[PDB]
Amino acid sequence: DPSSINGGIVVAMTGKDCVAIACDLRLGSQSLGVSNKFEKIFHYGHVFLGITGLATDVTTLNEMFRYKTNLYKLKEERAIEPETFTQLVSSSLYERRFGPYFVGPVVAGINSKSGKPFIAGFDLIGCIDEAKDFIVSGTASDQLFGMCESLYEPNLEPEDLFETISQALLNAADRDALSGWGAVVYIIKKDEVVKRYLKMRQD
Amino acid sequence: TTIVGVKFNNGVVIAADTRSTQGPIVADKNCAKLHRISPKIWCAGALIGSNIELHSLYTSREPRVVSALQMLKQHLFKYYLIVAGVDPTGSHLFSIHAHGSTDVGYYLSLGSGSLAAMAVLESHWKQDLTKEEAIKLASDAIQAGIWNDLGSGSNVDVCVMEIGKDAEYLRNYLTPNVREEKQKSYKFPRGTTAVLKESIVNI
Amino acid sequence: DIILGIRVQDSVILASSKAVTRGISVLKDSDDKTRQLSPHTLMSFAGEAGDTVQFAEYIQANIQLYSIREDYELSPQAVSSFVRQELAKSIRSRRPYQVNVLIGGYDKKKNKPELYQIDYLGTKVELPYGAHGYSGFYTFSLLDHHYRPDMTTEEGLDLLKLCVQELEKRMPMDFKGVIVKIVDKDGIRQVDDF
Amino acid sequence: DIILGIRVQDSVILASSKAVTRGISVLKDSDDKTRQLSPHTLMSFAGEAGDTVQFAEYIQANIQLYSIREDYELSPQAVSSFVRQELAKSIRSRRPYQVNVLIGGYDKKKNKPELYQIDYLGTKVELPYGAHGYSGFYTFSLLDHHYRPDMTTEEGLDLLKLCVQELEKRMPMDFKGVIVKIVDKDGIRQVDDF
Amino acid sequence: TILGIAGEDFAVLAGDTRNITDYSINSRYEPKVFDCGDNIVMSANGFAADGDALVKRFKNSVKWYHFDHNDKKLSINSAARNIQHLLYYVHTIIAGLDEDGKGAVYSFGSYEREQCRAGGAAASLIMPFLDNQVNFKNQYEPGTNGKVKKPLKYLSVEEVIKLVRDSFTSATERHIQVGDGLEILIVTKDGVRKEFYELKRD
Amino acid sequence: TTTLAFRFQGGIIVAVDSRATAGNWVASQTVKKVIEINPFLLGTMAFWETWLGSQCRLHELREKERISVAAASKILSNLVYQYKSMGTMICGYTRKEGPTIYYVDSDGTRLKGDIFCVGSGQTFAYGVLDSNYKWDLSVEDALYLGKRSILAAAHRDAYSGGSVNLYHVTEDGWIYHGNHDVGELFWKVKEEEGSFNNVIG
Amino acid sequence: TTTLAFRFQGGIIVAVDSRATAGNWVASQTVKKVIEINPFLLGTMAFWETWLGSQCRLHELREKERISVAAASKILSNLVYQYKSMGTMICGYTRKEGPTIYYVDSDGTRLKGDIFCVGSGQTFAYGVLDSNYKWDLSVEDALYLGKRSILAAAHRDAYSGGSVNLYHVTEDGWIYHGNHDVGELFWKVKEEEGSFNNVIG
Amino acid sequence: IVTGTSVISMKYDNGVIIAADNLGSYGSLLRFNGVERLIPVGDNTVVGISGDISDMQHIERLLKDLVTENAYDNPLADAEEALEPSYIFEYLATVMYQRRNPLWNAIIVAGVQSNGDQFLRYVNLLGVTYSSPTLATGFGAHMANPLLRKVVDRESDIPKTTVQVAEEAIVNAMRVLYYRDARSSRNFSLAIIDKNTGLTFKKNLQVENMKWDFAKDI
Amino acid sequence: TSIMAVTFKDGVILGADSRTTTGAYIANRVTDKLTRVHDKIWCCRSQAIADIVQYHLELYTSQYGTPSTETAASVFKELCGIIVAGYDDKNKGEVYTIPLGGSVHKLPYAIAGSGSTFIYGYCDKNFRENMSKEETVDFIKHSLSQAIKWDGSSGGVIRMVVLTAAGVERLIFYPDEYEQL
Amino acid sequence: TSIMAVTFKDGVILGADSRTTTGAYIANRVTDKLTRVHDKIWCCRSQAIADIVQYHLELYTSQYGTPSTETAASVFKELCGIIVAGYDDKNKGEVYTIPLGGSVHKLPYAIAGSGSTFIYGYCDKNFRENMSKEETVDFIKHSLSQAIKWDGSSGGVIRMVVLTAAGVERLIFYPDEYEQL
Repeated sequence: DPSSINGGIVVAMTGKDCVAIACDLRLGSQSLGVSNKFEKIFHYGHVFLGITGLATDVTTLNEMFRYKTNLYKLKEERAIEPETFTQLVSSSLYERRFGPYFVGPVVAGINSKSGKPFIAGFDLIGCIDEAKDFIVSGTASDQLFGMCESLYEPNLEPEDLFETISQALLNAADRDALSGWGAVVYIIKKDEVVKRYLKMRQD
Repeated sequence: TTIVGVKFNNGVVIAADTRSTQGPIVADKNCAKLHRISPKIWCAGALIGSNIELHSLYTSREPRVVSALQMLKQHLFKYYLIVAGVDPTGSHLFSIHAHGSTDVGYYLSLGSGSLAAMAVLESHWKQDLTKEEAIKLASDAIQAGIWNDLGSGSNVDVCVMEIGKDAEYLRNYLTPNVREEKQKSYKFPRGTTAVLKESIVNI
Repeated sequence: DIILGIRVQDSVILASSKAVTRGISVLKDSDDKTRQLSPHTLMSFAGEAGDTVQFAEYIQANIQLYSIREDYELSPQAVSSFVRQELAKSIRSRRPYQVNVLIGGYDKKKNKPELYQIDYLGTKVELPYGAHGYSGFYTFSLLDHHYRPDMTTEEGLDLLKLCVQELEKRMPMDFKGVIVKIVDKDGIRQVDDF
Repeated sequence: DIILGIRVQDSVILASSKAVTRGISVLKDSDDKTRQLSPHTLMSFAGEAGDTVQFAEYIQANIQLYSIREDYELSPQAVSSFVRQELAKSIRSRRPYQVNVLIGGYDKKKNKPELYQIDYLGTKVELPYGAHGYSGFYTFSLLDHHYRPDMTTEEGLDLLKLCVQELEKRMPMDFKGVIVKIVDKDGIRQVDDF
Repeated sequence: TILGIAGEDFAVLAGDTRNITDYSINSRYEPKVFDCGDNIVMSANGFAADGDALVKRFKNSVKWYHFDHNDKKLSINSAARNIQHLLYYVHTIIAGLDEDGKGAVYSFGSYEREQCRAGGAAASLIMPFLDNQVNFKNQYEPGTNGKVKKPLKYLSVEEVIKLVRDSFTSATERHIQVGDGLEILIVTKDGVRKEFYELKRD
Repeated sequence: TTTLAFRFQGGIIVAVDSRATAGNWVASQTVKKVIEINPFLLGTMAFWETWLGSQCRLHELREKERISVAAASKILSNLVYQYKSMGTMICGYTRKEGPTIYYVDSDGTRLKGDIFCVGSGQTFAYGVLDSNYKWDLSVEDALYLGKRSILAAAHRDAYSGGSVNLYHVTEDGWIYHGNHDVGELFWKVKEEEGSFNNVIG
Repeated sequence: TTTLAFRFQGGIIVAVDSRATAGNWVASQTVKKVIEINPFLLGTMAFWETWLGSQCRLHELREKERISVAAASKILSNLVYQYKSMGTMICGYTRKEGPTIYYVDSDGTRLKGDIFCVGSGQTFAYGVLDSNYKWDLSVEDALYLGKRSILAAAHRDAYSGGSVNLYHVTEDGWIYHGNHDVGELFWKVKEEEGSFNNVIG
Repeated sequence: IVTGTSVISMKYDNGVIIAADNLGSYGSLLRFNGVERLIPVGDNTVVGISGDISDMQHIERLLKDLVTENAYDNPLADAEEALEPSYIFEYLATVMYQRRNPLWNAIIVAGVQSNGDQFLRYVNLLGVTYSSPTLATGFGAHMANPLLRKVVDRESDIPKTTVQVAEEAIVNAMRVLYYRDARSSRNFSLAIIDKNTGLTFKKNLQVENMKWDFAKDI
Repeated sequence: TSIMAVTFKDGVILGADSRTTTGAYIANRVTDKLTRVHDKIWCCRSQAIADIVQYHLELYTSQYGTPSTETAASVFKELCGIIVAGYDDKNKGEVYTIPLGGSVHKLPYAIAGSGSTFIYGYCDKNFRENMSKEETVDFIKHSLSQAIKWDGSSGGVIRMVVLTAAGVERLIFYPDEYEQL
Repeated sequence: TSIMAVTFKDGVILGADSRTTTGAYIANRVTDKLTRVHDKIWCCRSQAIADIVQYHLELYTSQYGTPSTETAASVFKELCGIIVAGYDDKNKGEVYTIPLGGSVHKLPYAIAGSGSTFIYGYCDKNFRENMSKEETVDFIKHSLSQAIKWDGSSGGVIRMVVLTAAGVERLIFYPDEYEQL
């Protein structure tokens, strides 16, 4: 399974007027852990994209979406919004559907005009999964699904949203063999983004 | 998945469940499985819209359901679905077997819940169904699939296409599986998570 | 097979095995598994027989073409990006280059040594120390124990000595020693007294 | 893997590799792949992990049982015949002993050294020099060139040094040297300074 | 899916009552956790027929034990060792009170006594939440800069009931094979108490 | 899994991790991978050992002396070869053998040695043992060496971790020097040694 | 098949056997396994060389210089890698290269070296060369060394034999030093050296 | 290769109803039309079987042997020591697990216990067993259970389900099965085991009131 | 499937069952298997290429005039089992069959589908040249009823298309009508 | 093979073709496929186990008295398709079939072999209870002739064994006789 070679997990949650996206930092060759600095979350303005799956495909899609969003911003003279970027990601995955990329993306951001949270995921069928509560991706998706489904509650404040998402990621990563070696959490607000590194098991 | 189409005395109604599954895991609890091809042509399954709209603008005529059927079957043959709608020639209900073959029906069912839904359709379908009776029947077939099939769950989406008027899409027509309130609140006190680094990101 | 790299305070040290084995016998015990891409960039490569040298010479030709075209030395970061693009494109081509590379360079504009590990899929990652294939299964524990970002070239060479001794002790095959090259602000040199 | 034997004028010299390798790592580098079947008979064995020692200990037990029963040291010819019977029977049994052996002995009644090579199939053959597996693919060309029936033990040891050097030079894997034992009219002794 | 938790002078073993084949529901109430007497509760999930055979043979073995020892209450460790030696494509969990009166949960040869253990299809959805909420993993005292871990206090049987109910509600939400009803068996000095809670039926 | 046993002037140090996994799912992080066959024999695995302990109890009842490490390892290796992917060390002390380690694996091999590492993380444990091992280590130095060697494998090997269980086999039997959580141990080692510099924190 | 080429003070000695087999059936004992690409280039195989020779003729027409050994070996290596079980040496002399041997194999490998042996009997040829080779061999000694190495391979390797074809690559081109029947050569060597003592007669 | 498909059953306020079609299909060929697959084992038990017909006849033989051996040295075998549905079910499950050379069947043992409790259990070639207010086998497990489960969704619905309601539900399920199952027959047998009236075994029932008129429009 | 084309005195009658199955499940029990590829040319199968053949036959009708049944069979063959039945005043009612091999056979009557296997002897013993419409209809009814009775993958209503100079007449027979035969 | 057993007013008639094939080659074109396992019990495979069944039936006849046709079918089943036809004055003529599944089915008439497929519809329409001997013989002739006409692996002469209280009568019909039917 190409997606399972490198491992890693991404989770996005919605708070009250703010969004959080978090991922683990491990890059590995199956059992062997190679790097603890392979961040899987990228931003293209005020919209964040977490990509799990095959690491080469993660890098390729990061480059491709940087290209596409730079051209979009130049042509449109405006930054791409989370919904438009979700559509762009969906269409870009489709353009390679035969011989696909082995990735699961997670879009997270706040629409600048309406100013309200947005998170979306993409499944194997390629269907956009736009969720009001949380999106999980990666090897520990099951662990994350249960953890988020138990911990999440609506309208979390940013300081509570941080704690909820970080606990969900830490406890799911602890139970996934291919995930860990540190975690990073982005708290995305209307005006600012706060990036935090979490203390966690280094085995 | 559970999808049913039910032709009634003045139109057609299609319904679906809103559960998406990654094997045994429910990825999306509220997936919308009824898709517009045109304003009055909808499809559900277990490019065509844009081409249909372009041809409608080119010919200055309302799309035929047969046009969508033909294009979709030819697309699948080049490389299951229920397509139902109303056009100047009446109401139609077609199914496409993704290898290329198509058939007409007065009531159809697709997906893993197809048999459980078809049991209800066979038991209760009759000629000269009224709009309300047909909506009730399609909802009951979807509910049978929901309760009896593991791949079907959550809510019922209904789209009603009546000949003389515009199509009405009933997102989450029934919501029989609403979750109960949790026994406890799992809100962590702030400071529960250990943080290594904190930084502001220049988005 | 054995491709090791260590980035120290002032330089990048790359070590590669000397043996060439085709089937039943060792054809050569003095092979050099590195190409100088640039006056301050060096690429070690490992993997299946023909692909390694074919890819290395193709990359060297393209990097020299860029350098001549722009009258400018591509940074190690840009060279590693190009190599990653070439590997990631070929992995979904008719015949992939099954080649793993370490790109060690000295960035003259940032005045910093840089080491990049890229696997045949195109998985680029900038590392303090690197190793491809089973060679990392023995050397990573020693490097985690002893590596310090502030080591001098002498200390990095001593740590490579330790890693190579461990590989010789525990890994079954005879890789006939290593060739060690140092990438520095002064360019590329080879350690003979290793 | 490496099991060599050379019969010279006055003695049989058996050399065997010291390395024990399981999967990714060399577990041991001082393993003795020989069993003394008799005060003047020695058996070297090679093959897959577990079969070799099981078979060697079974053979040793049966040979010692015969010797105690008859109050008589079995000749190397009879010991090799017994070993061949055991290998030839097992190969058409439910679980063969996939083991190759060299049996070097000094026949006290005939006062001559004897070297026998037996493969897992039960193919016994009495040889002036022997080598099992790929080890013979390198050594036989040197032995055909330099072997003489009249060599002294010193000359045979020098020829073993030549053969082992060739194996180290051209054969890919590292077998961590050899343990060399001499079977002579005085018994079995190990050459430590080899 | 089954779940055993040991606590302060109590142990609970809980499991969903749904029985399935492929994507079809066989029955919505097939009890999965059995009160075996002697204040021991057991469940052998996995392949159904092998679990049934193992339970039957263990009941035979405990009957013989009662014969030889004059109906003595079989200790939890004796039962665990018996269950090993009997061992089937099964993942057995037995819970009860040890000889010191503390809650004990044994998971299965190669038996392991553990403070809590989940098993079955949705073990991965349930167990991490229980690590967090029972063992306080990854939780630190606020304001200590991650220096002081949250002390591992003991949960009362009420709190453990709440945790089990919420874990199985979440597993029901996100696992298609989980949830028609929740069967919880509490083992205490008084005896074995059985509780049943409804879960979503889709 | 990662298990190591090495002999030094003070006896034998046996260190193991605690993790167990079903694929990528970490089933447990507190598995006991060392079986105490006797007060003087430790079986390290990476039913069999229940059988061996039963045979040892029978030997203790029948014979005047305790079962030797050689005998126990030979029993286990014969049993394994009869049913011929597993690796075990039989670590123990006998008055007429001294401290002894026998490595046994599913292939039927049986090796007496000074140092053995087994499991998916064995190479990472070797990397530390080979470079830091001495015969004349103090008991504290040897215990730390085993703890550090398992820590290396737990860090780099995905299927190794949980916690380090240290055992010490002396003339008077084996001593259980306790369980160390790799989460706490990694950080403690990182501050006290200054190693793992690449790890943020 | 057995082919060897080694460099010494006097140029390059290229020696090959002659046998060709279809399974156990020896189809021919007089196959020429060396291709005379140019008066200065020898190809050794164990269509391709027809293409290479045509390219060399075209090159010698276009440019003033003769095609280098490096260029010819890389032509062949690119050609083989494009269609990637075969091994060839490209042996030759160029004023600005000196004596040069390039080993090319079906996998796309290309190696410059002093000594190469290829074919089923390569291990025996190596066993003889590695132990008797010197840089300062006389031309007669080097020719005898090549003949003896191919003789060893032919004796011990079942699919090697026939006759030994010796070529010598000097500054002024390659020299064909004749065909030697392994049947007569084996005996001649046995009496003159006293080797092959195990062979009756 | 000769197999039978459909067995459906539900329990109601006073007993159990079980039915099955009388067909034996040789692959795609509707070869045999008289096969009986409901096997009464007393006034209180019926064993409906599906799958391989040869194993069905074997199981019938075993059941008759049970009824024979139970009467040995047992004067109360008629009334008080007669075979219960549960004893038959456990014997059959033991047989299936022993053979599992598995018997390629699925069996629903339906009946009423001597104390009046409705018995309805399932067992198949793998030894997998379960109980439910409604049971169905094979292709009926998908079409029949949704229909029967609308009548008794849960345990508490059983006491509110009358004889006639369950009877008409079972008849409608047979009609639907005949509509949509290719290896099914128009003819089926039905058995009611009421705790009051006892075993009431009906044979050669007809699937009736089928709708085909809407075909003329298509 | 159980399809049957029979030439008779006034034209050709093409008839088929209405069951389609995916395994043991009856996906559709009232399917209309008779396909009108051209005005008086109807075909059966034992769908995409049916559209392609309708396309090519309209193109042929535009360029070259009305195609014959042989024309339709030829188009199928060059695009490629099939029963092609048609009528025209020159050739009268025609039946062509294109078994899986791809060969084209003109026949007086043809039977195809899994159900056909069970009625080879019946149709052989019962067919007569130049039957009346009533006799042809009764013959097809009896043959298809036996094919339905024996073939599990065949059933439902029996549909017939009668092709004649008068026009196209579509018939339907329900199980209540033909099972009692 | 094309075997056919039919009970009739006075007993049972068992008939079969005479062709055996190994691939397309006819290994034997005059084989006698009707096997007498007991005095009035004849079977027809659709050879070693036939000897075993005869052995067991003789042992049964010696121990427990004359076996029934059901006894013969039971012995086949416990040793194990087969058509077992027989006659006795208590049960009259009986036909049992044991298809490949191993189940035993008592029938009024049975057809087996590859040729049986082509005459399922014919025999269903043409069979009648308690036919006369002449009527039963004509029925079997027509059925087997159609099976031969359609089945490539069936042909040669048609053989019949008539079992009755009167005795066992063997009949043979040549292609010149039945192919013209």
